[PDB]
Amino acid sequence: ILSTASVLAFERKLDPSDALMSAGAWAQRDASQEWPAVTVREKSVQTVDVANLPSDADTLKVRFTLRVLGGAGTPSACNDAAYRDKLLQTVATYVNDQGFAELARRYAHNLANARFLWRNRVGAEAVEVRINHIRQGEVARAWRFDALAIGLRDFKADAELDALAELIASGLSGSGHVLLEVVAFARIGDGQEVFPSQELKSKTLYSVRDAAAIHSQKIGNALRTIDTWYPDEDGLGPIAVEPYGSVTSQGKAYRQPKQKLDFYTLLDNWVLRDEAPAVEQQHYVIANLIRGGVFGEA
Amino acid sequence: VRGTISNRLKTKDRDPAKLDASIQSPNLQTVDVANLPSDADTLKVRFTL
Amino acid sequence: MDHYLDIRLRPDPEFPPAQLMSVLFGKLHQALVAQGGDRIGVSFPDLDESRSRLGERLRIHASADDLRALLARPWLEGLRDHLQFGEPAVVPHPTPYRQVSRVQAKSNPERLRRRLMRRHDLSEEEARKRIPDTVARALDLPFVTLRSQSTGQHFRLFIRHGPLQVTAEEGGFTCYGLSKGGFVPWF
Repeated sequence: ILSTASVLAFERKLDPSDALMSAGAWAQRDASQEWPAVTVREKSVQTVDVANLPSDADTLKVRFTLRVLGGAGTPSACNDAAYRDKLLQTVATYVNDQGFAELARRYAHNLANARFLWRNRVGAEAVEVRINHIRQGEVARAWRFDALAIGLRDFKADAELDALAELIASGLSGSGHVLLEVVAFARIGDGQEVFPSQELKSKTLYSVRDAAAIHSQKIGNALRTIDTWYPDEDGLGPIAVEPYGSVTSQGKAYRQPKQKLDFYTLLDNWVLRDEAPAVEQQHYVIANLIRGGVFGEA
Repeated sequence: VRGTISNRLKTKDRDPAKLDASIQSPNLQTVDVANLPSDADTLKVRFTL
Repeated sequence: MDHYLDIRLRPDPEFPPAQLMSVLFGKLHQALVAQGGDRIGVSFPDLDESRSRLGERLRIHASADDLRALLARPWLEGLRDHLQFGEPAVVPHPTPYRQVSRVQAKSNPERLRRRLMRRHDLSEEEARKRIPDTVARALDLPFVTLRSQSTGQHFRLFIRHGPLQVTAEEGGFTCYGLSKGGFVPWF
């Protein structure tokens, strides 16, 4: 009868690292290997942790690595073997009909425009993202983007965005080891406040070794913000690919299960009863398989 | 870490207002995390047998 | 000031409208110190006075050449993915006028204590005697949370909309777009 398996743990493809933030000056972005890190200093108001740049530094270098893994629809844990074979046939049908060429294009956009710079991007005079394909320890292929000319809203075609799209496609399919070093320089201003990720002394900021950083899951949420195929009212742009695709800023779950557009109903219609959804919603379902998670009932 | 709810709902929790009230209270955890340093690309795993 | 330009916040999955209004008001403040003059005024046409929320629209009242200078200035670089602009358009008539003023409060008694110990050479206990803790009055007002570049402090800039009038009176505007006496059309 092919019920859904009681466990489905998918591992996370598109593994980012913690995004270390350093500080320095614009017009020496190319010499940004010995830049002093941004330190989380405690100030007294209550005691808050606050991170700024130094008073002679106007450029925030946020640097992290990204592993695009591959083998998306293959689960890491699955009870029913028949369900696993049917799900793998469905995912292989998707990749053979249309490979990771829309998904990796949108992920390459979210690398190119610095959405991973979350609140450090909103009033930045110039953002510039460098993505280096690191193969055997050196740069096999280097990109250099203007993260403000590439918007956060629209997915525009380019020439180097397409090359990064085929790179993340080959990494996402399984035909190559893709590791990218993503460096982004936010020209905020001299000594302006930077916004690292935040812990749970009313405010604690996340730092690894006396150096501020954004969490890896915040960077990964900013990469997954590709879902435009949801029922779009109100003028909201792309949202993060979540099951019951929800935003906490608005308190509203788009793709509610009362419509047939959440990940679970689309997946159970796609693999069990062969009701293949549209190209857009199946892009979204494969994006939730790349996102990973614990699917399956209890 | 902070998440939304992304697990399957059991057909009593699938109300729209109840789903929005459930995502209005996001769950907060503190996970243990082991990463490589930012200047290290190699993981050494040394045991004896 | 018969021309206006409404700047509506787009909704965003990442940021609330209050924070984007704060960033837009700060960038507007830098653009108005950079441009100079006193003929640039603001309004908040989606104001909710009951909940003290500034809304999701910011209207800029100015001359024609000032708005055509402001629309091509790079103060909106980095903000354009969160806003949408109209055009510089002429205002309707008849339109009521109200004053948009910066209202500050003495919400910290310790700073007044530092001022009186600096101005009358008093002690801590004499200043605390003259200044109790009941003088800390909070405002029931909407606000933007700004940060300064001269100093390094984060301040809440509370904005109050005045009572409606049938005519406007002459006067200038501050470099935050708010009023030092001038009036803006409300519609």
